[PDB]
Amino acid sequence: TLPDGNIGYTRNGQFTLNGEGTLVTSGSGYPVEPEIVIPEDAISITVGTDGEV
Amino acid sequence: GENVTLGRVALVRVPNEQGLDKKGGTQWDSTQFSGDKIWGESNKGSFGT
Repeated sequence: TLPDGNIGYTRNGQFTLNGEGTLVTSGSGYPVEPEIVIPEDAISITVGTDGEV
Repeated sequence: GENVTLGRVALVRVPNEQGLDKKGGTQWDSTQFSGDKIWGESNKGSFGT
Protein backbone atom coordinates (compact mmCIF):
# COMPACT_ATOMS: atom_id res chain seq x y z
CA THR A 1 0.00 0.00 0.00
CA LEU A 2 1.49 3.30 -1.15
CA PRO A 3 1.13 6.49 0.93
CA ASP A 4 -1.16 8.06 -1.68
CA GLY A 5 -3.52 5.08 -1.39
CA ASN A 6 -2.69 3.11 -4.51
CA ILE A 7 -1.27 -0.42 -4.44
CA GLY A 8 2.33 -0.93 -5.53
CA TYR A 9 3.66 -4.23 -6.82
CA THR A 10 7.12 -5.49 -5.89
CA ARG A 11 9.38 -8.48 -6.45
CA ASN A 12 11.63 -7.79 -3.46
CA GLY A 13 10.76 -9.97 -0.48
CA GLN A 14 12.65 -8.33 2.40
CA PHE A 15 9.71 -7.72 4.75
CA THR A 16 9.56 -6.86 8.43
CA LEU A 17 7.14 -5.62 11.10
CA ASN A 18 6.30 -2.17 12.44
CA GLY A 19 5.48 -1.17 16.01
CA GLU A 20 1.92 -2.47 15.65
CA GLY A 21 3.05 -5.82 14.21
CA THR A 22 1.65 -5.31 10.71
CA LEU A 23 3.78 -6.86 7.97
CA VAL A 24 5.54 -4.02 6.12
CA THR A 25 8.48 -3.72 3.75
CA SER A 26 11.99 -3.37 5.15
CA GLY A 27 12.51 -0.18 3.14
CA SER A 28 10.04 2.70 3.29
CA GLY A 29 7.73 0.59 5.46
CA TYR A 30 4.76 0.21 3.12
CA PRO A 31 2.15 -2.20 4.53
CA VAL A 32 1.61 -5.42 2.59
CA GLU A 33 -1.84 -6.09 1.08
CA PRO A 34 -3.79 -7.63 2.74
CA GLU A 35 -2.65 -6.52 6.22
CA ILE A 36 -0.97 -9.31 8.18
CA VAL A 37 -0.77 -8.41 11.88
CA ILE A 38 1.37 -10.77 13.97
CA PRO A 39 -0.08 -11.11 17.49
CA GLU A 40 2.24 -10.48 20.41
CA ASP A 41 1.64 -14.01 21.76
CA ALA A 42 3.32 -15.66 18.75
CA ILE A 43 6.51 -17.61 19.40
CA SER A 44 7.27 -18.35 15.73
CA ILE A 45 6.06 -17.33 12.27
CA THR A 46 5.48 -19.72 9.37
CA VAL A 47 4.39 -18.80 5.84
CA GLY A 48 2.85 -21.58 3.79
CA THR A 49 3.43 -22.22 0.12
CA ASP A 50 -0.11 -20.97 -0.61
CA GLY A 51 0.63 -17.73 1.26
CA GLU A 52 -1.23 -18.68 4.46
CA VAL A 53 0.69 -16.81 7.16
CA GLY B 1 20.36 -22.47 55.72
CA GLU B 2 18.00 -19.72 54.54
CA ASN B 3 17.14 -20.19 50.86
CA VAL B 4 15.36 -17.01 49.78
CA THR B 5 14.48 -15.78 46.30
CA LEU B 6 15.92 -12.31 45.69
CA GLY B 7 13.87 -11.47 42.60
CA ARG B 8 13.57 -12.56 39.01
CA VAL B 9 15.17 -11.26 35.83
CA ALA B 10 13.14 -8.99 33.57
CA LEU B 11 12.78 -9.88 29.89
CA VAL B 12 11.76 -7.36 27.22
CA ARG B 13 10.38 -8.29 23.75
CA VAL B 14 9.47 -5.60 21.16
CA PRO B 15 7.03 -6.40 18.32
CA ASN B 16 9.47 -5.24 15.61
CA GLU B 17 13.01 -6.05 16.70
CA GLN B 18 14.46 -4.89 13.37
CA GLY B 19 13.38 -1.35 14.25
CA LEU B 20 15.36 -1.12 17.49
CA ASP B 21 17.86 1.73 17.31
CA LYS B 22 21.46 0.73 18.00
CA LYS B 23 23.19 2.39 20.93
CA GLY B 24 26.82 1.72 21.76
CA GLY B 25 28.11 -1.44 23.37
CA THR B 26 25.61 -4.00 22.01
CA GLN B 27 22.63 -2.15 23.46
CA TRP B 28 19.31 -1.16 21.92
CA ASP B 29 16.47 1.19 22.82
CA SER B 30 12.78 1.33 22.01
CA THR B 31 11.66 3.70 19.26
CA GLN B 32 8.56 4.59 17.26
CA PHE B 33 9.20 1.87 14.66
CA SER B 34 10.06 -0.80 17.24
CA GLY B 35 6.82 -0.70 19.21
CA ASP B 36 6.52 -0.45 22.96
CA LYS B 37 8.61 -2.50 25.37
CA ILE B 38 6.59 -5.54 26.45
CA TRP B 39 7.63 -6.46 30.00
CA GLY B 40 7.20 -10.13 30.83
CA GLU B 41 8.67 -13.09 32.65
CA SER B 42 10.78 -15.83 31.11
CA ASN B 43 9.18 -19.03 29.80
CA LYS B 44 5.75 -17.34 29.80
CA GLY B 45 3.67 -16.83 26.68
CA SER B 46 5.93 -15.98 23.75
CA PHE B 47 9.05 -15.32 25.82
CA GLY B 48 12.04 -17.65 25.95
CA THR B 49 14.01 -19.15 28.81
